[PDB]
Amino acid sequence: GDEPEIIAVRRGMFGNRDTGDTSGYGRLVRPVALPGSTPRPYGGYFDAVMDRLAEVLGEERYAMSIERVVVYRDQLTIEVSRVQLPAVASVLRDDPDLRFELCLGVSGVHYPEDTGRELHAVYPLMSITHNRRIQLEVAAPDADPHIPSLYAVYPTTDWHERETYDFFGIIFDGHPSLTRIEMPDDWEGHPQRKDYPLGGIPVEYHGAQIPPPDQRRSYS
Amino acid sequence: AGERIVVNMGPQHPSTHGVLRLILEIEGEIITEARCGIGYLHTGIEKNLEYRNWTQGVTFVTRMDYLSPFFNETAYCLGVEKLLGITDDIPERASVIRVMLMELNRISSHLVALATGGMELGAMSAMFYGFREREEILRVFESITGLRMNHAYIRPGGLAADLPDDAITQVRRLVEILPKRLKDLEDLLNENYIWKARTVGVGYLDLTGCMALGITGPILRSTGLPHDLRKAQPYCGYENYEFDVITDDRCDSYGRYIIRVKEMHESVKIVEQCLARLKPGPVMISDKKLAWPADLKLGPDGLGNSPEHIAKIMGRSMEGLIHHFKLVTEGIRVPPGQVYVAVESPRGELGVHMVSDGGTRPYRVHYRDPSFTNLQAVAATCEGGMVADAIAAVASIDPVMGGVDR
Amino acid sequence: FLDALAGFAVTLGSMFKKPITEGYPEKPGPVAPRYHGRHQLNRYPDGLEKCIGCELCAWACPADAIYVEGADNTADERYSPGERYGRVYQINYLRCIGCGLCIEACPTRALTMTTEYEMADDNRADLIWGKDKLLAPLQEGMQAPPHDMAPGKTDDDYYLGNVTP
Amino acid sequence: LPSFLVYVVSMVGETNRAPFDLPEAEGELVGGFHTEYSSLKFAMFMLAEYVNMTTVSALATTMFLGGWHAPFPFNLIDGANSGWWPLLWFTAKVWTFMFLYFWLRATLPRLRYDQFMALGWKVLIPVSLLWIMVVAITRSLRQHGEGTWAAWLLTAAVVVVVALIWGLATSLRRRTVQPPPPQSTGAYPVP
Amino acid sequence: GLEERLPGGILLSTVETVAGYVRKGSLWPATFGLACCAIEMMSTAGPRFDIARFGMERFSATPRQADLMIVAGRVSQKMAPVLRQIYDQMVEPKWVLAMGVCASSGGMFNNYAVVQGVDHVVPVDIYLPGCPPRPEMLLHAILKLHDKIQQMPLGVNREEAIREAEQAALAVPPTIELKGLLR
Amino acid sequence: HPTPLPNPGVYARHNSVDVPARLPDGSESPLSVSTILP
Amino acid sequence: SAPLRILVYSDNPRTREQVRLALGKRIHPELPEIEYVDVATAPMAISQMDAGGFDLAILDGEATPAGGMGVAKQVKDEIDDCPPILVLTGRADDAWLAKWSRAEAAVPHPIDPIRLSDAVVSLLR
Ligand SMILES: CC(C)=CCC/C(C)=C\CC/C(C)=C/CC/C(C)=C\CC/C(C)=C/CC/C(C)=C/CC/C(C)=C/CC/C(C)=C/CC/C(C)=C/CC1=C(C)C(=O)c2ccccc2C1=O
Ligand code: SF4
Ligand code: SF4
Ligand code: SF4
Repeated sequence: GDEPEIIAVRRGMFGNRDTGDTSGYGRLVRPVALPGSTPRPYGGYFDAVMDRLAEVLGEERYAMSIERVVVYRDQLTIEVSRVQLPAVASVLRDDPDLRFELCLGVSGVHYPEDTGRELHAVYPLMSITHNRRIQLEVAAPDADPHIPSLYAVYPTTDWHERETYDFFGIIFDGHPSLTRIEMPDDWEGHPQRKDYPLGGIPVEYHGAQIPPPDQRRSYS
Repeated sequence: AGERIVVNMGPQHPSTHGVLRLILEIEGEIITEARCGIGYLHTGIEKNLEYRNWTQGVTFVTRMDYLSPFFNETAYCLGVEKLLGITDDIPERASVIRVMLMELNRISSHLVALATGGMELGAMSAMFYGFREREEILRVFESITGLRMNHAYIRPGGLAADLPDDAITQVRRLVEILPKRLKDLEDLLNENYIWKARTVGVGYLDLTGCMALGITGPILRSTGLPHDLRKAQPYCGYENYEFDVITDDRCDSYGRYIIRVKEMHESVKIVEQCLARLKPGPVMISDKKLAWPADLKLGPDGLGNSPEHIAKIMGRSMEGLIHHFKLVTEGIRVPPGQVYVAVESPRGELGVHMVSDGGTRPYRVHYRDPSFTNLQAVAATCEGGMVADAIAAVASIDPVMGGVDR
Repeated sequence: FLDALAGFAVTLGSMFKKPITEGYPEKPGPVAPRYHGRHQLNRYPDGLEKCIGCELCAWACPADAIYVEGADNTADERYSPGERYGRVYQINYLRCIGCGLCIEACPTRALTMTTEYEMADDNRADLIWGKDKLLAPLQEGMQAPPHDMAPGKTDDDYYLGNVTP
Repeated sequence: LPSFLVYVVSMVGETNRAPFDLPEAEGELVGGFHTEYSSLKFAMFMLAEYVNMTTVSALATTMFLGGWHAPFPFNLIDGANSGWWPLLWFTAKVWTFMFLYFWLRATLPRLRYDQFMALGWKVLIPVSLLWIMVVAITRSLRQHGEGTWAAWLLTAAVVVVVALIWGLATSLRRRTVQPPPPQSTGAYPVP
Repeated sequence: GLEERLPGGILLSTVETVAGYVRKGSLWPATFGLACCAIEMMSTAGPRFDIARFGMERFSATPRQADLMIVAGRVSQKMAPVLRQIYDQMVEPKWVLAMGVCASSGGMFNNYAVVQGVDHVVPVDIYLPGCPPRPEMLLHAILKLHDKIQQMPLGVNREEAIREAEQAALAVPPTIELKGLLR
Repeated sequence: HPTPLPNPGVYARHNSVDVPARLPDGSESPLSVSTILP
Repeated sequence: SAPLRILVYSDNPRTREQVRLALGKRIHPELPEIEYVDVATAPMAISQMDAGGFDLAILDGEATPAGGMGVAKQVKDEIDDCPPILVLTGRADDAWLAKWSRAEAAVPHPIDPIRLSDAVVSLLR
């Protein structure tokens, strides 16, 4: 790692997702990289949090567990390597200096262009005792969408691992019962995946109809 | 074992808000196991957001957790602004109005919670008095925004429009009357023997339970922990307001109800402070590259873009016309990145994970709605008690299912 | 000790206060001046339609509740100042969410939102309001929309507000 | 008066009316017993409820409010208690009781039926039984010329009961409890 | 019922008019509500307005006593079976008011999760725009439903009305063919 | 401790409490349906 | 043989025309002749179903005042020995509801003549 994480490659001026309306403007190639690894002097209490996490975790264990550290908009994200998630979560919750007792949930986000890391689970953690907060990010490939479930560490992640599963298919291995919570159990597909179509219908008008927004042209 | 029924509180039930499905194993009439069934109000708002621009998904987010529209809007707009790095550029008047509207909305949401809880617990007139107060609050909201619910008034970088000239007077009248009229509602419930017997000691949940389930809002603060995202992790300039975090130590339904009742008065105090600090000025960022170009004004033909703005864009300013056209059609472009922004909605920490891929549409917008997490406490606060106690416990959780399902 | 009975004193008291209900429909209550009522297509003082059919209102609609089709203002039949006018304009009020983004989108103020709200039908199609149902009534001094622009006036004059009946 | 109060509480209980309203309990059991009933079967259940309200209000009027006798402002009027006026007075008293029903419904939430049974057995029944004794002893003493003693006992008795019931309302229903112990969930630090 | 066996003379006409007057009044809504439209329905019941003036304050907790089903909010896929069950568990005559854009056509939520109008699963009698419709709009739609209920036929008149309505409906073109002035 | 147990599965044609929920592997989750139910 | 009677329900006359075009007088020469009863309103469709004598009902899930899926559920709950029901769905995601309606088959819009014919043959066979 240590390089910028490109989630999508945007080519052509004006955010055209296809050939483009005006000729000659489609040759730009701008990769869409999320913020990369932050230089070590993190801001505010992030430095203390990371130093404590690296002290509690062995240097080898820390290097194996923490895949990346990002400080964006004065918010700390820790790209935690899959598999090692339960260990670092336990350390964060239990370590007196960290004491991130309040896990606010799990959010799924799909990056279909992020090879080997399509599905990200975001764990916003807050320490009331220290009035701190951080986010963990766990990436998983579309091929093996498995993440260690934090049910033992953060029971609140229950239903969240379910919602995130229901909407993305992340399997959260070890969850007591990873059953669809929003969509019906007979439902096919995971709606919030980018490949899942919006599933709208045309809007009816006198003599015309407007297709759903996902079918019509857009610029990003 | 074979002597206990299993019943559906079901979506269609007066206390289940029409879409919540409590599945209760009752041994006689004691709840033995309490499964929670969700998704009957799933709406695809989170996915449908992805096909609309910024300043447009506002109209979507205001409709999840529809009892706290301004809170959803404020969380969304704070996320967008933080992604833009604009949070420090928002006009002071816009932030003050945001705080004022969030606190009035807190009063309104608590009023709905008290109304529906009293109705569920038989307090018939509680619903009517709570909605009588909420009617004045919604009159103010309608005058400010032109809508009674699902307002899209708070926009990325400020507000949709400035306050009408009469708005300040109406809000001052609210500050004057809300305590007196809330006195009527408190008299019906606060010290009522039946109300206390019906809620005191019911739906108990210790601080350990709140942490384990990640509960927040009045449920958590009924445990005595003064956790409030307004004091801890301040936003929208809440740090400039003198108010006390309401917290109780009963850890039960009545404690949560009292917390809401006192939060109404704290919100009244914060609104008085907002009026004191409200000063004339812009309500949208000065950066024309991001500022919402619309300038709504009233006339004999109704509400529409002000004739001065029409003159500027269609008559003299080519740059103005281009900016209006683009900011209205495609909208702003938000630099790529992730941001988790949290506010203290009436029901707890309303969090928003917002991911932008550099485009004109939100790449991903997830609401950690406090009701979704709080409903995980139904098993703790219902198992062991009677179904009558389960009703009170669920009402105390005050779940708005729009936020639950989204 | 009487505090526990305070609620009684409330209700009984209210039983002697005048009910606060608005008298709708006989005496409808006062809506906010800024309320987001039915969209309305407005005209210039001379009767020309303001809508140039730019589709910005439809563009900004989150619910795809507006359908607009522009057409040329040929000299034989002119409906709005300038080159374009919206000849087809439909609002699907079963998709409208009253957000008001459309009016904020309009560059001509051709679209406003009135305070009128009474609207409902037993038929889905009947709630797709066309241009005829949305156009503001032809006021005094106005003329039929298919007529030439005011003498010695141009589109810029209309937008600058320098036109009269 | 103690008999009147116990009877009134039992009236509201008998008619399945708020704040008892238990069998229906709309907010709890949807429709309660009359769920699965529609049309005139439900109509007849509600008719029976209202006729019971009227019957028991009229019984209260008969037993405690002097039945059809004219009230004091009209009692002095000649012929008020004779002719068809007694019908007017009886209807007025019955409708005051109906107003009490409606007022209770508007003001009070509904009890849990366990709480209602606790009210019946720990308060109503003991109070009524103590009152039955007190009244018997009082009347026996008065019949034997004891006089003052009765006037004392009665008052003392009520003075005790209103206190003892107050205890059940305030002392037995203690409003304090100890804090809970922490567990594996790593609780935060309380204020 | 025997009221549907009555001969089509003045007797049937008077039974129809009295039944319509009786049913337009006392039109108990079902205690049912999905989303913010439910909040506006409660506000309509609230003091500022008064649904009660129209004899409609008794929100029947059970569908058996309910006469009108104000959908009052968005209907998700998983909820449509429940809403249909509630509709079927009401006893005729029944009416469905699609309150709000979500209930009537899916509104802004044109996606997989929303049914795109409750008429997909239950016969809708009145569509009510708004998001949410303000309480006056709900009362307007309710009065429109009252007018519809008043003119509701019975018996042989009901059969003739059904046949005539069918004949009229078979001829109307679809909305997609009303190309008036479309280029 | 088993945070509120998974709700009974909701299927087209079946949403009663007796219906087990579907695990990702397609198997019925035992915890979804109360043990007493057949 | 007995002309198989098919009920075609749709507020849209063009959907009825397409359904009748996919299924001719005979779906196949081996099958009996087909007679079509067109119904535009749900009350008429329900009354026709109550009258009975139908071998198949094609119900448009997109019907305006009363959707085809709702009518399918109603008829399978209200008519004893009701004929097989075929539902036309306006979108792919409606499939779940099509399953809920207990319709024997579901054909998405736009109506593919061949897919509709094959489904009808399967239901009548
Ligand atoms: C046989 C014969 C004909 C004889 C001849 C004589 C003759 C004619 C008859 C004799 C007399 C008889 C028998 C007459 C018949 C009538 C009769 C017996 C009685 C019926 C009438 C009656 C009982 C009247 C009084 C009833 C009464 C007190 C009604 C008031 C009820 C109230 C207060 C209703 C308001 C409820 C309300 C606020 C409704 C909203 C419901 C909602 C919104 C549901 C959904 C929902 C909910 C539930 C939330 O709380 C919620 C909270 C937060 C977010 C979302 C939601 C949400 O989605
Ligand atoms: S109504 Fe306004 S925004 Fe819409 S096409 Fe006409 S001028 Fe353009
Ligand atoms: S109010 Fe909003 S949803 Fe309705 S037509 Fe205007 S822009 Fe579209
Ligand atoms: S129509 Fe609007 S107010 Fe009603 S449920 Fe849908 S989004 Fe909510």
